[PDB]
Amino acid sequence: TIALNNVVAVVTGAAGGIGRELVKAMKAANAIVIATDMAPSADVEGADHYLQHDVTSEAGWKAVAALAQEKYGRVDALVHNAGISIVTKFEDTPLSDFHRVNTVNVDSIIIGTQVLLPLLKEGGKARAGGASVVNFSSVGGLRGAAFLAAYCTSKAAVKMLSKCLGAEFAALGYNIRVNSVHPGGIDTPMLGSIMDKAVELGAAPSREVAQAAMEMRHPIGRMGRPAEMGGGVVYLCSDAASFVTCTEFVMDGGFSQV
Amino acid sequence: TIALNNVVAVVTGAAGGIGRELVKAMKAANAIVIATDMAPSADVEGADHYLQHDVTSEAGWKAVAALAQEKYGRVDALVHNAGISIVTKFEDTPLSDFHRVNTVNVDSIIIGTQVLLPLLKEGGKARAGGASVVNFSSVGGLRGAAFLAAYCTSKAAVKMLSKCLGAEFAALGYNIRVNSVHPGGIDTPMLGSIMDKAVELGAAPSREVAQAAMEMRHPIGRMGRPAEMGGGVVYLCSDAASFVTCTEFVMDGGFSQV
Amino acid sequence: TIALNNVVAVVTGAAGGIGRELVKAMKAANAIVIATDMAPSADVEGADHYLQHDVTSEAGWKAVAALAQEKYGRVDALVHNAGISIVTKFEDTPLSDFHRVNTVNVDSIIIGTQVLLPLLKEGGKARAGGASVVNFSSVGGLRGAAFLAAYCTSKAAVKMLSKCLGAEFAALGYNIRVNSVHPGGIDTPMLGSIMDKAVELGAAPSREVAQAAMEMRHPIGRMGRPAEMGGGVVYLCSDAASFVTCTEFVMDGGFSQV
Amino acid sequence: MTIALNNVVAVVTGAAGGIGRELVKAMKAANAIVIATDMAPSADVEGADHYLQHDVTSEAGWKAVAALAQEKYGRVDALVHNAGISIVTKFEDTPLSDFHRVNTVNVDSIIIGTQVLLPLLKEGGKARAGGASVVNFSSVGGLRGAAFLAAYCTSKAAVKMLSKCLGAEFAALGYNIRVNSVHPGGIDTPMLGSIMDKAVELGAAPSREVAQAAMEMRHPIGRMGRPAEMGGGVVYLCSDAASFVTCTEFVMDGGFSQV
Amino acid sequence: MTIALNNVVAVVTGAAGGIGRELVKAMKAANAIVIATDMAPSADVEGADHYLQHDVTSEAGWKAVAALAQEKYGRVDALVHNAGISIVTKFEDTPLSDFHRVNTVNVDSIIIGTQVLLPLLKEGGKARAGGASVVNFSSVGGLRGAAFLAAYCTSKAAVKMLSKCLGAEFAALGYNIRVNSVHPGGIDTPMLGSIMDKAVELGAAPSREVAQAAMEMRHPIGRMGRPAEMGGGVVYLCSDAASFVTCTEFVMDGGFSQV
Amino acid sequence: TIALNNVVAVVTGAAGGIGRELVKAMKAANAIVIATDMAPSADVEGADHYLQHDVTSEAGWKAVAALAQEKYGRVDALVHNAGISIVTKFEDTPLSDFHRVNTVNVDSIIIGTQVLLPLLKEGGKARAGGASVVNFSSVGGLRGAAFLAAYCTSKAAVKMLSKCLGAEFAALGYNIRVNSVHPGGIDTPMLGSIMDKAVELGAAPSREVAQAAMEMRHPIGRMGRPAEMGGGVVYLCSDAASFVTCTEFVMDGGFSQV
Ligand SMILES: NC(=O)c1ccc[n+]([C@@H]2O[C@H](COP(=O)([O-])OP(=O)(O)OC[C@H]3O[C@@H](n4cnc5c(N)ncnc54)[C@H](O)[C@@H]3O)[C@@H](O)[C@H]2O)c1
Ligand SMILES: NC(=O)c1ccc[n+]([C@@H]2O[C@H](COP(=O)([O-])OP(=O)(O)OC[C@H]3O[C@@H](n4cnc5c(N)ncnc54)[C@H](O)[C@@H]3O)[C@@H](O)[C@H]2O)c1
Ligand SMILES: NC(=O)c1ccc[n+]([C@@H]2O[C@H](COP(=O)([O-])OP(=O)(O)OC[C@H]3O[C@@H](n4cnc5c(N)ncnc54)[C@H](O)[C@@H]3O)[C@@H](O)[C@H]2O)c1
Ligand SMILES: NC(=O)c1ccc[n+]([C@@H]2O[C@H](COP(=O)([O-])OP(=O)(O)OC[C@H]3O[C@@H](n4cnc5c(N)ncnc54)[C@H](O)[C@@H]3O)[C@@H](O)[C@H]2O)c1
Ligand SMILES: NC(=O)c1ccc[n+]([C@@H]2O[C@H](COP(=O)([O-])OP(=O)(O)OC[C@H]3O[C@@H](n4cnc5c(N)ncnc54)[C@H](O)[C@@H]3O)[C@@H](O)[C@H]2O)c1
Ligand SMILES: NC(=O)c1ccc[n+]([C@@H]2O[C@H](COP(=O)([O-])OP(=O)(O)OC[C@H]3O[C@@H](n4cnc5c(N)ncnc54)[C@H](O)[C@@H]3O)[C@@H](O)[C@H]2O)c1
Repeated sequence: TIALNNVVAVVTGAAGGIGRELVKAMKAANAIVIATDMAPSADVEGADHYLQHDVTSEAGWKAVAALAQEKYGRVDALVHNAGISIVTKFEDTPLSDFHRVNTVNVDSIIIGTQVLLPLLKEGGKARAGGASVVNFSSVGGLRGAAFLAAYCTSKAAVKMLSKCLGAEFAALGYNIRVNSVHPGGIDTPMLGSIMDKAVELGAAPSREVAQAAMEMRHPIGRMGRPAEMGGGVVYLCSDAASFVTCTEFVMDGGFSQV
Repeated sequence: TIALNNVVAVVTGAAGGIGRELVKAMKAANAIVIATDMAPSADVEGADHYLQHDVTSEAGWKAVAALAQEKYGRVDALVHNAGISIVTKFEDTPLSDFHRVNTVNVDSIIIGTQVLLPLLKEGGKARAGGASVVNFSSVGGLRGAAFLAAYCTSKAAVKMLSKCLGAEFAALGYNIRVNSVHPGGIDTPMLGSIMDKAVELGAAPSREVAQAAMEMRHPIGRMGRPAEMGGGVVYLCSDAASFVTCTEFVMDGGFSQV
Repeated sequence: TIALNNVVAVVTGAAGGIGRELVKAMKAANAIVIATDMAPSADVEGADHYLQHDVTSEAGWKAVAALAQEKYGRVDALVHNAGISIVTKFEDTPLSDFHRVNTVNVDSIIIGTQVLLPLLKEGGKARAGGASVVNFSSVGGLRGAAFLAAYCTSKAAVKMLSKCLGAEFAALGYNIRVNSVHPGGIDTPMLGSIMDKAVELGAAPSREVAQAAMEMRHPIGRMGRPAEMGGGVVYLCSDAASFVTCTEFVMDGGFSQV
Repeated sequence: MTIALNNVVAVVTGAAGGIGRELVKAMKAANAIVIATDMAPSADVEGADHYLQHDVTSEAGWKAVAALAQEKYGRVDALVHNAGISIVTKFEDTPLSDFHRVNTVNVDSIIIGTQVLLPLLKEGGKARAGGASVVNFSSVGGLRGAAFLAAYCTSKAAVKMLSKCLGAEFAALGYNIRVNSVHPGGIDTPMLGSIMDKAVELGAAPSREVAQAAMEMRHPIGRMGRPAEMGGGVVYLCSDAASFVTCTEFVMDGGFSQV
Repeated sequence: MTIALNNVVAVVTGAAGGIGRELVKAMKAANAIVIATDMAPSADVEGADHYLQHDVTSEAGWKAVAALAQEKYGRVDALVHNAGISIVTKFEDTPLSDFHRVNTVNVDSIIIGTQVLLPLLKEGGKARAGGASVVNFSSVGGLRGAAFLAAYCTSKAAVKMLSKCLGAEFAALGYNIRVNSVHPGGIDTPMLGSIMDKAVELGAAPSREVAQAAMEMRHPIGRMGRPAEMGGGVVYLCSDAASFVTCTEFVMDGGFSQV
Repeated sequence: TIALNNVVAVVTGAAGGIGRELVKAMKAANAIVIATDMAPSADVEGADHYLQHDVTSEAGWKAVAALAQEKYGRVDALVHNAGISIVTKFEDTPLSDFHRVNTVNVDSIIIGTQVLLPLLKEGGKARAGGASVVNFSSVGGLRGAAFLAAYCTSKAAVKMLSKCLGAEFAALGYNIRVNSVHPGGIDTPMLGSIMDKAVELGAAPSREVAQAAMEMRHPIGRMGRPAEMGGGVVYLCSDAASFVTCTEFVMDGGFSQV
């Protein structure tokens, strides 16, 4: 069946709403989890290790690589879950706001995957199914939205980078699977901020009309819970997903398909 | 834990290449499996029941509903895996060949889902995550191909029917998730026949050049194995996929994404 | 530039809301237009010929082929614009309602293209850019919707048949381009009926709430006008579109992309 | 001609390139007034009413384009972001600065240029019921990934999504500005030439002849596109005939993305 | 489809000669990739994608052809053995070494060349359902004897029979390689010119005008052929349209052999 | 290339296995095709005209001449493809069976060529390469066979008549090329009947042993397909064959040469 026995996993943004549930779900499937986030310390349920880690910092990633190299000699699963959102009027958005969103959401994947590539190649030799890189995109990487230009653009970049790396790592014989995950509206502080900033921009009349509109756009009729992201990430990280690479893995309550 | 504890599952085309692996995988996750196919009897490893079942027959589906109703009182998971393929020159394809492919690949889902809907509504009350309907489409439902007009058209119909039923069942409050599965080239008798018929048509120079070309179109660089379909179907049927409806679930080695 | 000089065009459903505007637009670009519909006679502005034509009838299509063969010796452009819609509850929809929608929307393209294929091959020799087959799909062929299972399934079939025929006709050297057109909500009797039947079904509270909801789902903020379909069809039929085949040509005010 | 650009003031970037020259010819043939821009200090661009030296990465360069359009016409009806670059690289040997260089030319060009020309595009939006038209050059590479094209493909997917967001935002704010992405397949230009050669040097393809034949066969139509085959599509998107077309992926790829 | 050589990698020997130049033009016009070879260190062969210096009697020369085809394309779809010589002699004054010289160019060329290119032709056999195509230049002289042409006629009959044997053998071994012989009549080239002049010097003919008229009258069509009239036949044999043609005598002789 | 631009072509036995493929191939090379056979009507793809035509009837040939004269003023290509076979014991074959085979296979060419000669002379003026007469002989016109005395004798007569007419038309300055075509075993109803009658005669043990024996006599190792006759006939009819007259054009998979 679907398990992560003898899987050494790195999860970024691990102290966030989705991140904490990914760590719990992956531990429950018997993974060894290195959890990382911006805080100098955190109590992340299911983590075997916590590291302070700015995903924009090559030095931060080298510290993750050093701990994994010393303690395990490989990385089997890399979950790029760290990200930010802004809600802005395009004409009032300086180029530096696009660049800040790009640095956290996309450069994180480029720097992190380059630094951990030797360790992922070892993951590729440890399991016939391959090492697994899971990149957090969004339904915002599939469908546009007014006032989300910077966020949506970065999440479409994440999606396409996933396809290119899946194809490249397979062509070079590294046995590393790369997939993008596309959550719908998930009940976390990030969705909260986006909704509030939508109201202050005057995109929505009130926070109640905004919430009801967003809920109704999902065919399933509600926001997702962070725990509903866990199974999908466990599946992609497992040998059960040995024929899954370059894929858009959608967990959006039907949002993108209507 | 991605599991199918207390899940009553119906799997059609269960004696086929993928079907046998679906039954094994679902039993291994603790499902009760009603396996069905065209043969009057079959030894399907992991099946609790086997029924002779032509998926084009309303009477055949009523016999499946009667056994499930009598023995369990619900259906938690319905896997529409039965399907056929033809390879033909469009101009030499009579309308009756399109209709034959449509009857097995699409009408099966319409008739079967209508007949089992009362039992799926009971599945919807038995699990918070919902009853799960899994429709076998294809990468051929996403991307066209010369000489596969009848097959590809039917698999695109399967894909869109999945989106419509997911949205409709959610709007009516039935708590039934509906998803389409899109396998790439999977090593089964069906792929074998398609490749041989492609050679006889003169679409491919030889069966060796056809095989190498098809393998190279997959970024992962090979055909899939039937067992590689099992985990994905178990995930979609489980409560772990409670936020997954109307979705294209792709298991294609990256075929569709390059 | 974009023109249809010396283009012999067949347009089905030519007496409908979009059809009449397609005939006007194509005449204005200097096409010779054979207009066809169900009525025994019609005054279709811009038509050089009108034929009574049931697109579900092989005999009806042979009569179109005979007139084109006798008067011009080729067909340069074939616009499959004839189509119907129903709005229904899936569980109350007999298989015969799916079949009726399939026969008009899909079998029309299969029968018509097979019957006109010799004449389209002559179109393929008359213009370097190729003969052009334009199939009317829908945003309903791209995105699912509650209560539109029969319609959406048929329009996804139209879309995929277009991809397969584009690829097949190119592989066989016929120089015939095939593309699908995907209108959003266009202000015609068909959209009118769908909205009214949605009210009678109880899918929408009132015809005013339905209209406002459908308008708001389009980023552009309104229904399309039938005339807004004309330029796109003229483009696809012209030599300006010589590198366009197998394509989804979307005219939906942004509907599918948010 | 019934699809036309009468009284359309058009800005076309990368106008001296393979596709750009054909866009200018096609748009002039549909009666547009064309401001052509590229990196060269001077160029003879057939159909251009004006040529400006213009680095699309420069806010100051864009302000000079805005000043000429403002002074001579008082509006911009059509903005074609056609300037772009490609690189072909091994991901693990690609410094972050190479991703940033590709992003700056292919994406920041659209952000800076559209911000600077927004007042003039708003005037375009008042001049035609159909709206001002912004046409962003993405790629089939913005729809489908490819080994060794990580930096290029990522930038072209960003272009595609930015197009959808701006189409939706400009409509929500009532500016009457249509925004669409164009997705060419393999078009016979120096850019496709360089990509194929660099693919050989990287050892992605055995020879330049096997690479060319493989790329041609991936297109159902069975050949590369010619630059002229991009012209009609861009004319259509810029015209009032496309008044119901915004946020759209406009594909001119010989069927590449659909098989 | 029709008769075409799309994605056909073709080797043509004696490509700088009268017939050879027309074969290269005709095969390029049908969209073949043509590797042209002849004795000159360089030549301007219209329609050739590559020219190689190549003595068809040299195993090393053939290995250089195989290396270029292997490196650039990975297969050979069509091999046209067009290189040949003629002599006109009195049998009793013809040393064994003159027979051997004609045999080496006209026959050993086909044996050495086909053996060296066989791995590449097997790949041609996998690339097309119709098969790789080997086209051997025989002659009406390989069908009908003639006074004073003993060395030439003997070599051209050997070419004809080798073609039948290789067609049958390659089919029995499952290689999917078609082999056919081509039998031109009198074609207006330097070779026909020399044969006629040497016939006069030998005292076979009174004058070059009486020789020409006699040879023309032997052809029912009433004239010599033009080199361009060989092109279509070779294109046909090299194409998938000839998928049921192997071991065959393909005659282009104005009726010479049939009266 | 090799093409039939502005070529007016008459093809007899055009509704048969090879004949239908000849018409398709010749239309694909841009010929104007007058297709003829014994049925009062037929749908022959690529035919510009169909005529009911018994090739043994001078009156039937005059009707072909009248249509060509009225509509085009010339014939550029004449394909004598109509023929029959019998399989018999010589000693049980009455003289009238030899005469019936001679009338269809040989007298057809004599009558047809005499009646169309004025129109063929005009074709000789219309193209430098000449009018082209293509006579269907057989490998049976080159090599004898037990039980095929009547058929083989007629096909050798066809072959020699071709040589004589090629030489005579050139001597008289008409610019009309005449060639014989020699198919091997081609997969058509005619080969089917010959094989079955070979079994009934007791020439072969079974229809499977007969088929395998006949296939093995062809060096290429199989029967030909009717489509494999097309390119050869197009070549002979084209200006590319301007130096080809009196010739045996063999399409026999090597049958005659081992
Ligand atoms: N919540 C949703 O509706 C939703 C929808 C689509 C996609 N996503 C994606 O899911 C992922 C997780 O989002 P979430 O809802 O859990 O949000 P969250 O903000 O709750 O968690 C994100 C975490 O990322 C961390 N982080 C931010 N910048 C960092 C940096 N430079 N270095 C290291 N860590 C950094 C934050 O500290 C935070 O703990 C993100 O990539 C987000 O874009 C979420
Ligand atoms: N194998 C591939 O490469 C591939 C690719 C994409 C899609 N698929 C789909 O996956 C599913 C399983 O395919 P597979 O590869 O195992 O093929 P398979 O032929 O091995 O199995 C299909 C089964 O369907 C059964 N079946 C056919 N018609 C039926 C009918 N009328 N009633 C009941 N049963 C019927 C057959 O008996 C067979 O057991 C199919 O829907 C197929 O189209 C497979
Ligand atoms: N109007 C929209 O909102 C919308 C949206 C998506 C796509 N479309 C598609 O665009 C096309 C044009 O639709 P419209 O809006 O003009 O609808 P319409 O009903 O105004 O026109 C459709 C025409 O089809 C004809 N028709 C129906 N069945 C026929 C048959 N069997 N044989 C021949 N003619 C037949 C009708 O007589 C009518 O003239 C259709 O294919 C439709 O599905 C329209
Ligand atoms: N040719 C293809 O196959 C292909 C495929 C898909 C997409 N595209 C896209 O189409 C567009 C046209 O490309 P092309 O094929 O004509 O290539 P090209 O290189 O011939 O033209 C691109 C032009 O952009 C200009 N340019 C580059 N950087 C610039 C800068 N900083 N400031 C101003 N001008 C700058 C160059 O000077 C050049 O003239 C590009 O966006 C390209 O990415 C091309
Ligand atoms: N011209 C005729 O009447 C006639 C008749 C029947 C057969 N053919 C045959 O057609 C073919 C072409 O003849 P053509 O008339 O064009 O003659 P040609 O002399 O014009 O050309 C023959 C070519 O072969 C080349 N060649 C000779 N020895 C060679 C060697 N050792 N290695 C490589 N190249 C070598 C010559 O340099 C020349 O370019 C020959 O095989 C000839 O025998 C010609
Ligand atoms: N098929 C083989 O194996 C083979 C081998 C050698 C040569 N051939 C020759 O090829 C040609 C085509 O044969 P096929 O295999 O297509 O057979 P076929 O029987 O399918 O076609 C022959 C056609 O000739 C027509 N015909 C017969 N008598 C006629 C008459 N009196 N007037 C007009 N039409 C008449 C028939 O109606 C038929 O349509 C014939 O000349 C045949 O002898 C066939």
